[PDB]
Amino acid sequence: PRAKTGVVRRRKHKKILKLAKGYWGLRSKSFRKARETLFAAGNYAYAHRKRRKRDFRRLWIVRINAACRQHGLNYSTFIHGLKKAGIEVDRKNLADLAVREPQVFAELVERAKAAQG
Amino acid sequence: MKTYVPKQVEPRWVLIDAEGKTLGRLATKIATLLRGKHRPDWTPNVAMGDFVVVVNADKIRVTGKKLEQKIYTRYSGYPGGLKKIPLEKMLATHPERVLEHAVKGMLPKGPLGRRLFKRLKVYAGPDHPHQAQRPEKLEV
Amino acid sequence: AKHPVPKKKTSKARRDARRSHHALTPPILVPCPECKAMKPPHTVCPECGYYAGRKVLEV
Amino acid sequence: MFAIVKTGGKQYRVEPGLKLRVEKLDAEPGATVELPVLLLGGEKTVVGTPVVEGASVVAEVLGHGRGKKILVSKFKAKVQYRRKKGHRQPYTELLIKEIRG
Amino acid sequence: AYSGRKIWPQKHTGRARHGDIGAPIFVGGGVVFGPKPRDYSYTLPKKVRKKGLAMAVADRAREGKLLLVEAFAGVNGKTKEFLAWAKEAGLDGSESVLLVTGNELVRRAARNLPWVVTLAPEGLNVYDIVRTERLVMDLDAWEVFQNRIG
Amino acid sequence: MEAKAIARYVRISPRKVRLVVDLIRGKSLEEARNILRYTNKRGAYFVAKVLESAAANAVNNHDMLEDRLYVKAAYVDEGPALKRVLPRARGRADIIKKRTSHITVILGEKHG
RNA sequence: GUACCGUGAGGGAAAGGUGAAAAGAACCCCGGGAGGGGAGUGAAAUAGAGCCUGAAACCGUGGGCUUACAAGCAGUCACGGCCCCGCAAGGGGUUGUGGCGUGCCUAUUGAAGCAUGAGCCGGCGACUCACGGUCGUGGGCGAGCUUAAGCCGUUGAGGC
RNA sequence: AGUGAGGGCGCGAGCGAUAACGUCCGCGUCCGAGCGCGGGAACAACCGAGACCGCCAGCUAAGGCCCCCAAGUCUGGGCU
RNA sequence: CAGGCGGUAGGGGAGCGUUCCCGAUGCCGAUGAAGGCCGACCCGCGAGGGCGGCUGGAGGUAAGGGAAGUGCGAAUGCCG
Ligand SMILES: [Mg+2]
Ligand SMILES: [Mg+2]
Ligand SMILES: [Mg+2]
Ligand SMILES: [Mg+2]
Ligand SMILES: [Mg+2]
Ligand SMILES: [Mg+2]
Ligand SMILES: [Mg+2]
Ligand SMILES: [Mg+2]
Ligand SMILES: [Mg+2]
Ligand SMILES: [Mg+2]
Ligand SMILES: [Mg+2]
Ligand SMILES: [Mg+2]
Ligand SMILES: [Mg+2]
Ligand SMILES: [Mg+2]
Ligand SMILES: [Mg+2]
Ligand SMILES: [Mg+2]
Ligand SMILES: [Mg+2]
Ligand SMILES: [Mg+2]
Ligand SMILES: [Mg+2]
Ligand SMILES: [Mg+2]
Ligand SMILES: [Mg+2]
Ligand SMILES: [Mg+2]
Ligand SMILES: [Mg+2]
Ligand SMILES: [Mg+2]
Ligand SMILES: [Mg+2]
Ligand SMILES: [Mg+2]
Ligand SMILES: [Mg+2]
Ligand SMILES: [Mg+2]
Ligand SMILES: [Mg+2]
Ligand SMILES: [Mg+2]
Ligand SMILES: [Mg+2]
Ligand SMILES: [Mg+2]
Ligand SMILES: [Mg+2]
Ligand SMILES: [Mg+2]
Ligand SMILES: [Mg+2]
Ligand SMILES: [Mg+2]
Ligand SMILES: [Mg+2]
Ligand SMILES: [Mg+2]
Ligand SMILES: [Mg+2]
Ligand SMILES: [Mg+2]
Ligand SMILES: [Mg+2]
Ligand SMILES: [Mg+2]
Ligand SMILES: [Mg+2]
Ligand SMILES: [Mg+2]
Ligand SMILES: [Mg+2]
Ligand SMILES: [Mg+2]
Ligand SMILES: [Mg+2]
Ligand SMILES: [Mg+2]
Ligand SMILES: [Mg+2]
Ligand SMILES: [Mg+2]
Ligand SMILES: [Mg+2]
Ligand SMILES: [Mg+2]
Ligand SMILES: [Mg+2]
Ligand SMILES: [Mg+2]
Ligand SMILES: [Mg+2]
Ligand SMILES: [Mg+2]
Ligand SMILES: [Mg+2]
Ligand SMILES: [Mg+2]
Ligand SMILES: [Mg+2]
Ligand SMILES: [Mg+2]
Ligand SMILES: [Mg+2]
Ligand SMILES: [Zn+2]
Repeated sequence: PRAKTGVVRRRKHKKILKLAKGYWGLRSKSFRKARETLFAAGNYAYAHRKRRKRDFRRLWIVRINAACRQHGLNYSTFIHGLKKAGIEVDRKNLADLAVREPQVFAELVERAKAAQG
Repeated sequence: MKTYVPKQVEPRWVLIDAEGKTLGRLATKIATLLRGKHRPDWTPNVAMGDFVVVVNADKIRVTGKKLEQKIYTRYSGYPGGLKKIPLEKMLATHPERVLEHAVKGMLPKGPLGRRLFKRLKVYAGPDHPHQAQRPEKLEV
Repeated sequence: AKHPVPKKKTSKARRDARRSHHALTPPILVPCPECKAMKPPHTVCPECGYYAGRKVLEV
Repeated sequence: MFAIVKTGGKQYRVEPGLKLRVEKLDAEPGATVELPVLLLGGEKTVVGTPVVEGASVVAEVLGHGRGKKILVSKFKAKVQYRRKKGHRQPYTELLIKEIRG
Repeated sequence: AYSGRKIWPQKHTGRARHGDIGAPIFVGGGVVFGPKPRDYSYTLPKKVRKKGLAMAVADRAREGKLLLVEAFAGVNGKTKEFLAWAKEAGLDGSESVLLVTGNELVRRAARNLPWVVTLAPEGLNVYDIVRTERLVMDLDAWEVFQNRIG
Repeated sequence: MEAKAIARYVRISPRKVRLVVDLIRGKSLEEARNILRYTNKRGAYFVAKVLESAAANAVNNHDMLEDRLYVKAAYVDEGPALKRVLPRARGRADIIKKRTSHITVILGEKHG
């Protein structure tokens, strides 16, 4: 009994061309090019899912330092005030308040200001 | 939840006088106002920064013997086309170029970065051509 | 010579791109005065055979 | 008038009647649970050390449920190594009901 | 059914190298480990086969589906005859039936029936047995059965 | 509502005819009649005869009115080419591809 | 064993499918014809004979997003605009700017590599089988286990 | 089963020129197979550190905290 | 509940899909079989499998087992 190749391959290639929609030139038309391109994406994402984390981390910290610089002091002290004072609001919701709730932030500046000494 | 995005901003126009300030160290913070990192909502994908106008540029300071000995280099594209003119010569003749050429180097490269440079407006000496813009003098 | 040879298949874009001025341009037409029908300027009209008032070629 | 709560090992700013999703919980799709407050403010301005003692937040666990699967690949070159994990993240979806501070 | 020639030289062709066209790399080439004929048979041990035959049968009486019979009433080489003998023995053919008898005239009749498999006794075996529910049998066959065991 | 006509298998290279068609695509029926009357290309012939057969259809078959007609759409599909052989130097042959085209033209009415 | 190739011995292809039925499209329209448009046949004519299904590469036409101070393994992550599906929440397409980013294969101490193979697509393509070894394992019987060729019977029935 | 071309670095020797991204052994490491991740501008083998998946959460490691680039134009004393 | 889970040569394991046989005098099927094209839905870690719309026009084959010409991107592979 000869198991003629049949539908398998054409189907299998098809599911890749699917994943490769939106790719430039042959990378969206050639199986052998999707696989290549797709290999890359699969690593690029997992690299950037792991990275995206420490992206915002920085974007926050910028938005924060930009705020303490308004109330005289810097980020690197502003934190150590929070760390002393026992406050554990995350940098996310720090920069949150920074834009949305200036006066709340300013209050936070003061505890940590005080708490340093 | 998701991080706040700056909806859209009116620009902020500064007035900084260069006179008697070290070249780099002035450029260092002109950058950050260009870049706009100073504002607590800043976003690296869009052009919200501060339109900085600089005055008495030609009357800037610099340390060491750098006036003579620090040389600017630029290359034409032709053989021997490396042109090399000293700092002395530069602010002597095209004054404003000094501060600019120094800020462009502290600005990020490519699109937005280059876009930011176009907001920096520098004039050597006494004053500037747009009091109409109403530019707040910052003393830093 | 040592037989210059293209080193990479042209992208479809770069192909289609080069062709950007291949676009044909339409013929210059005036209307023949004597018949009001279309003819190429500065030429004797193919239809009436008049040109510059007089009747040049009989059709 | 909000509160900074903690759950799932992540801090969230919540207001009453808020639609939001948290890291999965063991509670009933339909019941309720109290979230701790780390900082309350709006008309008030309370700061936790690290958490404010009295402040608590009611939450109707509106429904559990599973996320949207992501194919996560792995590829090492010139070695023949490729790996496909399909992963969808579990999540409980809360309705912020009210604050108590 | 080709030839031997090396279709084109080993070198400087600029084409890839080959030999004859018969090579399985070609279309129309030979098949690489393509099936030849075989004998799939073996000698499943005599003890086992005997032991199976028992268990098969025993399993029917364990379900209570074995039925010994001696009498084949009207049954006489017409289907109707058997078709009514079946009637009068819980064999309306709801369940499928292995029929095992010595005589031909009965299997003759039951033959064309679409829920009956007939069989000489001496050919009673385990595939045809497991294949059906109710297993009906000659007294003269049952003789051979318990004697083809033992 | 519209009428079309198609010249299948016209033995001329599609690439060459498309240049022609592109001249008329969108134009008024009588702009075409003149655009092709004086265009300097082989394909003008083959384009025209489609145009003229198409329009003739549109009136004589689909109610329509000649002075209302314009080319709503046109396009040259490529069709089976004739492969032939060209003896090159040193014993090499090459495969010349005498190509063909399917020329479609489509007009419609426009009531002003 | 044809076309075709070789003086010759000899080599040696490709090429199947309308429909239930030709009912294989009268007649009109443009056209030199080809071919198309109507009409007509059919259950269906993108079943119209270059005929079943009709994938891919490849080539067109229309639509939407997009692009002419940006630089590049073409992706990815984020934001934002315009477009489409959703009352909403949501999604799908696109991609302006920002973060980051050295193709696949093989061979290698080491490759993005200026080492190797690949134009692209489809299809064909490479660890088998027979005997006999040797472990392992699922069973049968166990100081015993087992039959070979054959003979008898069956037409997929076994027994001897 | 595979392996029986190893490579670099540290250290201990020979050979070499107290030459070589050299070579040949001994100990160890790392690469190989960790060309996954952070430093090191970039860069297998130097420093940090052994990637099951997810997170717009947190402490650090090497290295860093003028700006491109996250975080001190921090602090005190001294030299150039 | 605690702990392990980078990995080439390579050892082991568990599965998926193709062709065919028993299951089949059965069952699905013009109220549409196989295949083709879509899909943001469903299930699965994955290979896959369902579902739904379009096409297509006559075949297909369960649970459970069995046997193999069984899965291609590379061979300056072969054919088109
Ligand atoms: Mg903290
Ligand atoms: Mg603010
Ligand atoms: Mg000084
Ligand atoms: Mg001097
Ligand atoms: Mg003035
Ligand atoms: Mg003045
Ligand atoms: Mg003035
Ligand atoms: Mg006239
Ligand atoms: Mg309470
Ligand atoms: Mg022969
Ligand atoms: Mg025996
Ligand atoms: Mg006995
Ligand atoms: Mg002409
Ligand atoms: Mg009318
Ligand atoms: Mg007219
Ligand atoms: Mg010639
Ligand atoms: Mg060619
Ligand atoms: Mg060619
Ligand atoms: Mg006529
Ligand atoms: Mg005619
Ligand atoms: Mg016709
Ligand atoms: Mg009809
Ligand atoms: Mg139809
Ligand atoms: Mg139909
Ligand atoms: Mg046709
Ligand atoms: Mg034909
Ligand atoms: Mg065809
Ligand atoms: Mg076709
Ligand atoms: Mg098609
Ligand atoms: Mg423009
Ligand atoms: Mg770019
Ligand atoms: Mg660029
Ligand atoms: Mg719409
Ligand atoms: Mg809808
Ligand atoms: Mg919307
Ligand atoms: Mg979107
Ligand atoms: Mg894009
Ligand atoms: Mg988007
Ligand atoms: Mg980008
Ligand atoms: Mg025993
Ligand atoms: Mg014995
Ligand atoms: Mg034999
Ligand atoms: Mg029989
Ligand atoms: Mg050796
Ligand atoms: Mg190796
Ligand atoms: Mg490596
Ligand atoms: Mg590298
Ligand atoms: Mg590194
Ligand atoms: Mg490394
Ligand atoms: Mg600073
Ligand atoms: Mg001293
Ligand atoms: Mg059958
Ligand atoms: Mg059947
Ligand atoms: Mg019907
Ligand atoms: Mg249908
Ligand atoms: Mg199907
Ligand atoms: Mg199935
Ligand atoms: Mg089902
Ligand atoms: Mg369906
Ligand atoms: Mg099965
Ligand atoms: Mg070929
Ligand atoms: Zn005239």
